[PDB]
Amino acid sequence: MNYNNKILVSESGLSQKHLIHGDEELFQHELKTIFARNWLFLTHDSLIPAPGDYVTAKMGIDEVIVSRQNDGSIRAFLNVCRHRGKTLVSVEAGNAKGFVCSYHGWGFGSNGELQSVPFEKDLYGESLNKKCLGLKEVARVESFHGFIYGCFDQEAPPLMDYLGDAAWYLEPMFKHSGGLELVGPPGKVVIKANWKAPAENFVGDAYHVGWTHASSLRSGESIFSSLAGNAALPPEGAGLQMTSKYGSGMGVLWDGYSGVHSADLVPELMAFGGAKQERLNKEIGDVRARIYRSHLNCTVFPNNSMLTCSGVFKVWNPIDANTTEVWTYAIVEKDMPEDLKRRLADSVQRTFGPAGFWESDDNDNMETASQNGKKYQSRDSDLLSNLGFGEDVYGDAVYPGVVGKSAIGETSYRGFYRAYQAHVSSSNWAEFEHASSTWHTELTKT
Amino acid sequence: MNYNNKILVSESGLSQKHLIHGDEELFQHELKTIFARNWLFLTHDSLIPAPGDYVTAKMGIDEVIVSRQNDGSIRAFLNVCRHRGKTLVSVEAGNAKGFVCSYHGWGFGSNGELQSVPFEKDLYGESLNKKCLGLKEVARVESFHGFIYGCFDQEAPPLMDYLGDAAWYLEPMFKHSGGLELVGPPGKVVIKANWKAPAENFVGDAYHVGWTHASSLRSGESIFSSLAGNAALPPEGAGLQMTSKYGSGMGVLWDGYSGVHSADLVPELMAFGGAKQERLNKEIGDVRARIYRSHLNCTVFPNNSMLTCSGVFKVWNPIDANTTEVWTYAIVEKDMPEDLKRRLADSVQRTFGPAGFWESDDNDNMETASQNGKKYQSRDSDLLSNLGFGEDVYGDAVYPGVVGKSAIGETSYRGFYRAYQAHVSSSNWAEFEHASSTWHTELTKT
Amino acid sequence: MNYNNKILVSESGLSQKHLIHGDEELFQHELKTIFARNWLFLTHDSLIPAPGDYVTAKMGIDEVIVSRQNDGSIRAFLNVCRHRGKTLVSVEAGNAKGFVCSYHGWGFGSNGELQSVPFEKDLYGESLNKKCLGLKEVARVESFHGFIYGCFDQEAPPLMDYLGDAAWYLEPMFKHSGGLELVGPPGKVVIKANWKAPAENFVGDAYHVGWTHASSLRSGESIFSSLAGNAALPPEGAGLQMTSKYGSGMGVLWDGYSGVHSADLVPELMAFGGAKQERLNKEIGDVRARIYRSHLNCTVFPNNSMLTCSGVFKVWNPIDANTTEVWTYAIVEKDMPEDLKRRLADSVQRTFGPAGFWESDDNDNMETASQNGKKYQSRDSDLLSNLGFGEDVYGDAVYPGVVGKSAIGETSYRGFYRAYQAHVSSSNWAEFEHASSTWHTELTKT
Amino acid sequence: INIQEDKLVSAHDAEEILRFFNCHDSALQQEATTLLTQEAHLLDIQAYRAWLEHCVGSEVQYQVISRELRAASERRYKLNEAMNVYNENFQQLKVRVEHQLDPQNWGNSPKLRFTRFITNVQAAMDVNDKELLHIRSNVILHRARRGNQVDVFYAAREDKWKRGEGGVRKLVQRFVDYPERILQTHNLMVFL
Amino acid sequence: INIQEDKLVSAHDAEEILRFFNCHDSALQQEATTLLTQEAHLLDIQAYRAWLEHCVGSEVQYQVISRELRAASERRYKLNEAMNVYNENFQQLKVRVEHQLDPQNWGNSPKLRFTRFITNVQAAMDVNDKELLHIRSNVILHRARRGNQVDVFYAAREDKWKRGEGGVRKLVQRFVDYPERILQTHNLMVFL
Amino acid sequence: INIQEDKLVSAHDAEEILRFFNCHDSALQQEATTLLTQEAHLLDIQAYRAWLEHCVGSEVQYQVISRELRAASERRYKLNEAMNVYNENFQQLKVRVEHQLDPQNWGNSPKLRFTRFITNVQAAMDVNDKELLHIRSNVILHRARRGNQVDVFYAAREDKWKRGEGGVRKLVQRFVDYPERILQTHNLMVFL
Ligand SMILES: Cc1cccc([N+](=O)[O-])c1
Ligand SMILES: Cc1cccc([N+](=O)[O-])c1
Ligand SMILES: Cc1cccc([N+](=O)[O-])c1
Ligand code: FES
Ligand code: FES
Ligand code: FES
Ligand SMILES: [Fe+3]
Ligand SMILES: [Fe+3]
Ligand SMILES: [Fe+3]
Repeated sequence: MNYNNKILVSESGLSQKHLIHGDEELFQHELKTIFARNWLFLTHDSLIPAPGDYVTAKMGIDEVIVSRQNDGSIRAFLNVCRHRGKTLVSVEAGNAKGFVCSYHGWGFGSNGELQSVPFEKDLYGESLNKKCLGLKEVARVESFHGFIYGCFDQEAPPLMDYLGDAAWYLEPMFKHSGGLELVGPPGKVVIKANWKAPAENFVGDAYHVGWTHASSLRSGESIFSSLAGNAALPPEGAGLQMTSKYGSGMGVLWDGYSGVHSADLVPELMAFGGAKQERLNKEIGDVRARIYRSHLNCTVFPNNSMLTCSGVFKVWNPIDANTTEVWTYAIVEKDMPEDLKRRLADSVQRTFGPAGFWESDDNDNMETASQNGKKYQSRDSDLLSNLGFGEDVYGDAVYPGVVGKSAIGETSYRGFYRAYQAHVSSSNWAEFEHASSTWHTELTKT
Repeated sequence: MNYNNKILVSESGLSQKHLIHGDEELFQHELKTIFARNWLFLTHDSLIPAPGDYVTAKMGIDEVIVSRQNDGSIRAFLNVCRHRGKTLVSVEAGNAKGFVCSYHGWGFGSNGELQSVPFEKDLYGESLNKKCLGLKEVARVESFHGFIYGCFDQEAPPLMDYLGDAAWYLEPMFKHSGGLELVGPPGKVVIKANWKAPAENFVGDAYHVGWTHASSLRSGESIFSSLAGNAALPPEGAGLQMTSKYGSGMGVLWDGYSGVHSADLVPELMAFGGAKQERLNKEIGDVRARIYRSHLNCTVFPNNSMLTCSGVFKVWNPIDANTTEVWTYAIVEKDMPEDLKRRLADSVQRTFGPAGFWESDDNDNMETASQNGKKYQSRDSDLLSNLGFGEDVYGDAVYPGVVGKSAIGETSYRGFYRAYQAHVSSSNWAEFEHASSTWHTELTKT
Repeated sequence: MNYNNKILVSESGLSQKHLIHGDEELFQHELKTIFARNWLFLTHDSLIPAPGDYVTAKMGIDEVIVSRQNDGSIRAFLNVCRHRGKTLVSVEAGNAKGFVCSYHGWGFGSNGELQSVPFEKDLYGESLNKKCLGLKEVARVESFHGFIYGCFDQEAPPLMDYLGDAAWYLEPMFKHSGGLELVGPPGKVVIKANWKAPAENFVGDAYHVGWTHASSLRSGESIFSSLAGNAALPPEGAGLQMTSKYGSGMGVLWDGYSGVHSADLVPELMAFGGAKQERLNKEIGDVRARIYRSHLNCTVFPNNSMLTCSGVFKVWNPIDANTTEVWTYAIVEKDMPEDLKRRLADSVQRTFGPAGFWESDDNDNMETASQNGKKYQSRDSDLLSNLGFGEDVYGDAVYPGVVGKSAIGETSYRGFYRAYQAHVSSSNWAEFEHASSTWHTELTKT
Repeated sequence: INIQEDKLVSAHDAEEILRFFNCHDSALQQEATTLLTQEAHLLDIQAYRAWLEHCVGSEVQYQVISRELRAASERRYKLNEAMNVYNENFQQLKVRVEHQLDPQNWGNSPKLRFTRFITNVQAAMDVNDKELLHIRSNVILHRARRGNQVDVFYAAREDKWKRGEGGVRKLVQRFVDYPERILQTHNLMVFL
Repeated sequence: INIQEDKLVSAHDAEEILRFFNCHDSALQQEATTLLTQEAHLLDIQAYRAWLEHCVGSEVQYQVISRELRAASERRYKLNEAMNVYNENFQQLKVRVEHQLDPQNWGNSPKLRFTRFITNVQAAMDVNDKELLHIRSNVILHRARRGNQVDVFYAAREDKWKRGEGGVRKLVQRFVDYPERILQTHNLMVFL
Repeated sequence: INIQEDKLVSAHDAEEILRFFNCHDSALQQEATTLLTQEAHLLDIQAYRAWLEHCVGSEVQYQVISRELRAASERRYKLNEAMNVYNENFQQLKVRVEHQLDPQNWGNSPKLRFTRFITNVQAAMDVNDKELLHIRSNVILHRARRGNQVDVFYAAREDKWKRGEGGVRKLVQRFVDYPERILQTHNLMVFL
């Protein structure tokens, strides 16, 4: 397939070829043009707070070691020995000053440097140039309010610019709340879906909630529960949708601070968020204080998703075109009482974790939609994302980005897939930028 | 591989490259040139008799919904939602007026039309053109005496013409018997064989029976049992072989109406078939009445096989070059007593079902022959199908098609593979026809 | 990938692209340029001593039948029927005058000839040319002191010339000891590693022993045990390394006749080897008699490895780029007492068999190094084999081949991979020879 | 169990539960365990003739079904719900046993390896036939052959056992509703 | 067990061993086996309401953890070691049961098939609470759905059971430390 | 069992059947179940030293074979039929245990997870040695490590147990004929 010419996503993001969820050659191409190029979630400060703390993480199909340095910075390196290529670290988290390879005993620092080689003097003499044998380093590592992302491409935009218009929506919760903590360890489960299936669902999909999650809404004791079985459409002005130049997007469901949490947690949460909102009105204004305590379903392009307020944090780690390894953490506000943080973390896993009853509702949808993309008669078929097209705006005086001023639509799908197609058809960031110079005009046509 | 030029099947069908049973690129090519082009078995009237009755079926690797319409016709549609591509129907059979997608709740009629969209007015307004969003329909659906086949290619010959000379042999049992019923549900088992291995075996292979099925012949209490361990060759004139332009073929074993059925059923069956034959002599003549009560091992090209009289009906559903999903139904004559139909159905499964002791005899043969087609030193090796070559006729005054007037030979292999090669090297039906204008001359050389 | 031009192994064998352990297209290319071209281990005289004795063996991904003929020679044939391609033999060893196919009953002799066809007269008449339907024969089968190798390429050098300078090192144990026996049946285990990972480890890797096998050295009660945890470097002159034109190589650890065997066997073995060495001094000289009772870790290119004295004999049978089927036999000296042979065989399996505690130490090293070769950021990375480079010699007055006069280095890696690259980039043996006309000069640079 | 409340429970399954919830007889559970362990041992060593002689009653029905996947809400489609993978009388089991023992059963060389794991044994005498013993048990059945073929079967068995010749309890009915609709084991040519 | 000598053994596991090594009561092992077999039967037939009513105590904690992979020598990194796949009280189990029984649970049509294999049952009364029964058992749980989806779960269960209403012994705690870190079963939406 | 009639049955297997078909002692079956359950518990928690001390006799032979695939009709080829995956005396088991516990066993970090399922227990005293207990049992052994590595082993175990120091019954022989010829579990580095 010629990725320069092939129209995988139609103009304005209105449709995508179903093969994008099944084609293994395209998957291999995504490794280069999506995963090696864009910002990928690694960890949180709260998981590696002290010097020497480390975790392992995936970046695409590659595995990296992410380590807190003595100077307080974080550096990340391929989890692969520079000698004969053995995996260096076999655990998920720990604290160490370095990492020793179990094959021939080479020792690397927490800073990636090759520090020791057994019997170096007797064996290599002065011939081994250790200075050139440091672990392969992730070029770019940056933080968004404690959330640490990596990028293999030195040419990428800074993380903040990459978030584009999405950052404005995230800041009330990520910044103005006093800050968030990630509660580990994550749940980890493999699903037989393409990574884009859950990515698209979280970025942009409020339409599915009432029907897909009918049983979870009815059973589960929650604030959005009037939606069960499409019994009731959210009222006018119940929310909005947005998207951005570099593909990140989200839905906003006004005021839904208790999110998916069962009636057990609803009063406590609604009190806590309301009280903080009252303080924030003075600092950031009523609209942004309201956004703080509003439910955001967001995808940070390509494959990191979250539900703020519900506290769900997801990484859709790609394995192949029909296999994804799902990592699920809980996010909590640092100034919540510790007992509430504990119960919130359990509730996140209860709903969206490995035995998450809500997450379970989504399984067949994502799996079959993905697997159908391999089927002969469906490869060249068009997945539709036209809901709300011709009603989006850009440059609004209150809400930035390409915005659909309705709770339910496909605005964020369109922006996600516009960015996806611009990357797939480009060889580098310069080409992506050239392909994106009229991004918002494309999205607001008709 | 260049399928226009590559000789995969030699002149007159005398040999095939072993790679045809192993090569995944060829498998993908077959999806286009075999499965998307030819007639494939879907179901029987007896399984969806009433309006709203449906079943799911495979056509190649695609899954379809096959539905009895209110007007009494049958239509078939891809089992894939027109919105984001989720599998629509998760069951194998049922009765419904429509199908609702579990992702976002889109509702399609039994006629494939997009009938409803949740909150269409509020969400899409008048912008959704539902008339263009019907399920992707199988272009061609036709019946052969209640047996329903589908074809994705509008240019295909009618089913009856596609059966070619094979139809004459099938009609005494399929038509003149009063008609057949398919007894469901089928057994379903995955085997590690190429779909062509069982297809070729059923089309054409009486040679294997005595040796492959020695234990089943000896143990099993049946009418062909003198063959056990090649203890005895069928007498002169015990049968014949035939093949046809579009690849369908069969063996005829004269008089073997009890087929593989164990001595328990032999007297009852031999009485029943003999009695019907006596009535049919007057209606269709002695030869065709005899054919009615003769055992036919047949493949309807590409991947539907049957043993008439034994009552075995097979679909070899392709998964990949070394994986096939085997569906096994029982066929019975409508006017048999119900208790006999019941016992016949059980006997079909007893012999050729998921725990079919006869079918079990074939497993290693098909699996290893298929898997060997992947092995480096065997890919370019020649599978032989020359038995009886130079003794076949065409245009016989009594028996139509290319016919070998002997019970055991490879006539039907040659015709199957001649058709296969003509399809693989052609881009459309017109090219197949051009490649087949001297089909019978090719098969009767020497 | 263009294998004529792609530099997979750098000049002098100093590094290899990590993708060589992961790339499936390269694996398929190796089937042609490594496995169909080079000598592969089949069996030992001791396993098929009598006329009619046979075993099955893999040669690459192909399976062969290896049979002792009436005239005392050995012939090997593809385990694939010449009719429709079924696997002929389903057992690992036996005694027979021929092999009958379970599909249609064709009977082949132990000499590969098609001897009988059921009902040939009635069915084929005189038309079947059985003389042309013999099993596909392995072109070349030769013995090295009872160890039987096969080669599909008629143009290969004789086995003895193919062993090159390695033969001189093997002869004291394989020949001058009175001869070896292979004790079957082998252990068989699948590992998720490329075949080259264990091949390279055995050819050339003493560096890993102290660290990788620290626990086995400490626990296991053995002669090399001072190495545990890199507690002590072997003394000056404790051994050497060698390699050869056609890729075979080994390490020599002077005097280590008890090898990995636990203290239980050490005194007995050290007595037995010392006593034979005293006799051999007179016959082959002190250096070669010493080599007899020295531990050799050797790979016979491509995929047969051994530890002499320890008595470990390995075949790394390729399945795909990250899957290998490991066969493990024991080698014993024919003139050892039978009770000692029995205990030695058990000890080989105890240490290096399916539950071999030493072999277990190597699992993660080989598996992850192999699997990392698929990972996007590692494919184009360089595996290093530079230890000892610029200190190797050729044409030494005492020790032949390219020789590193130190116990620990990467001399043998360099020669293995120089041969590998010469084969991968060549279409035939003539091209390999042209690519290897300066092999030792390349290896001894700097 | 009220199946109007426990919406996922079939009438058949509710009836079978009731059977074991009443009289619990610990001694009967122990006898049943012995019976099934000995049966499994005979099958695992491929003593199929011994299995028929010692374990299987002359009036046996040995049945394994595969049920078509239907909608949980389905209430109109009425056609045959299941097919019989096995539905054997004693003579039909004997045919299968002869087929296993036949020296031209090529698939049985080299010899197969079977290992059976029998768990969750429950036993209760029939209410109306004091000589009929109901036994329920679950089986994992591991079949290995030909170097690298491995098939594992999982099933619940509803049995009736009755004392026969010599007072030996023998199988008079086995019913298995096989839980996997599409078999991924090459075949179901094993005695569950 | 001395865990300074048996270097791979956790303090928790050593404590649990000690419990069963002392008073062995054969009758208690038999009762526990019955209890667990009946529980598994109710779950296998998807009688989830009956399971809550007959098997689960009002004060239950039903917990399945997934523990982060850490170095065996690790002694500095101190953060949360595990997450809760399940950590349910009775009301939370009831929510999950209602979710299973809801007629718009689309994933439950066609009906799932469950088979459970319960083995290695051990039982011991608590030392200090004479009415608290400790039961340990291992489970293999086979879930099949949708023609060709098959998921098999393997776990050890540390339970406490206590007599409740009507004198019926009911589950008051279940603890499972799930042995596979990354699930390869699509989810863990099964009651172990 | 007549092995001339039951053509698939080995003399060895027929001999082992006879052992358990005679004196059935229910109490002995119960003791054997306890013994094996406790053994499996110790192994599952990786208390390998405790296993040697409490479960394994000084005179033990611990043997697991892999048998070459031969023709069922084979009668001429006579060479070694099997190899020993394990054939350990007590000192050799102790070496393996030390290897497991060694802090430089890199493959044991992060810690492995084992779960064992022991079923089909049969027990019979030896005819001639009144102090020798024959126990047969089947095991499923689940090993999980490193996030997504899962290996499951299936085997029948022929054991002899005898009272040793302190009157504790200890393993004096275990024999397993491993049913899979080519292992698909990376290795057989588990104590069956
Ligand atoms: C529970 C919930 C609520 C809003 C949005 C999503 N989503 O996009 O997955 C999920
Ligand atoms: C039992 C039987 C009888 C005739 C033909 C076949 N066949 O081709 O599979 C099978
Ligand atoms: C135990 C041992 C000793 C020397 C060399 C190797 N090797 O290369 O695997 C192994
Ligand atoms: S592979 Fe890491 S030290 Fe050699
Ligand atoms: S995928 Fe079917 S309604 Fe959206
Ligand atoms: S395939 Fe061997 S005789 Fe036909
Ligand atoms: Fe959802
Ligand atoms: Fe057949
Ligand atoms: Fe090693």
